[PDB]
Amino acid sequence: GPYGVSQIKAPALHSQGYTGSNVKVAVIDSGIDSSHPALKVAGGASFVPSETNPFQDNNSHGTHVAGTVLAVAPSASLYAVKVLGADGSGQYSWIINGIEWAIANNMDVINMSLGGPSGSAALKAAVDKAVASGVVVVAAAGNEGTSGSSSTVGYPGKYPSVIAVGAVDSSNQRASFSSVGPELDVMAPGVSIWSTLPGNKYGAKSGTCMASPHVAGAAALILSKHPNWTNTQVRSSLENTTTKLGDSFYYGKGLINVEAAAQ
Repeated sequence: GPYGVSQIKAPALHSQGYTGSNVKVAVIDSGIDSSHPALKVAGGASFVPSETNPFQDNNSHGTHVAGTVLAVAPSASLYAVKVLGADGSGQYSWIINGIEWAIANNMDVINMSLGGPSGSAALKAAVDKAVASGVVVVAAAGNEGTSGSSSTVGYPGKYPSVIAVGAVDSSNQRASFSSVGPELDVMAPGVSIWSTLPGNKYGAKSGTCMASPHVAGAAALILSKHPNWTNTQVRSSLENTTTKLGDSFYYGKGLINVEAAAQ
């Protein structure tokens, strides 16, 4: 539908009947507005102390990311894992509570369109465990841009177990804001991404947070075709079938091509 879906080659899978059905996707974000007619939410949970309903998105971020997931994998079972409050901020403990929940609740795919500048042993443990537990863990690389020769990939994106997604525009050009570094895995569209907003609205947002769900969505599609594939297999297929862009420090492996990754 949106340009970014066609750019990742998603509609080729849709046309074959691969739409991410029976795939459990965890959007660990600001919740998802379950009242949106374009959205279907299967479940979830809130870990934000003062915002108990995961189905209420007081920010818009979670709804918008959710919408991008569903746009790529329309049949995926979306779970609102509410870890960010209305301000789009969340404490690490809520974020890790939400990854813990995602593992316990047998989420196939974790999308984290969130990043912090520092890690924790608890953050790496939770990410590691989900991976070890067979979950495809997808996070935005960050919106840090370039910083001399240093890595600007945030956490959890910086951990080897996490797929760190950078943003490209529609021209396959890296977005100036896209965090860079050796931990960058893949690129997805992330500039002016049109998606669902709370209250039956649509709007565009830019950010690696936007590129992340296209990869989560892509992971769901792959799993819908090859349910037998391990998270490691989905990972390798997405990184090895990329359209090669510039240097890996700026583009990772390049742009995801789900049609190529799905074999």
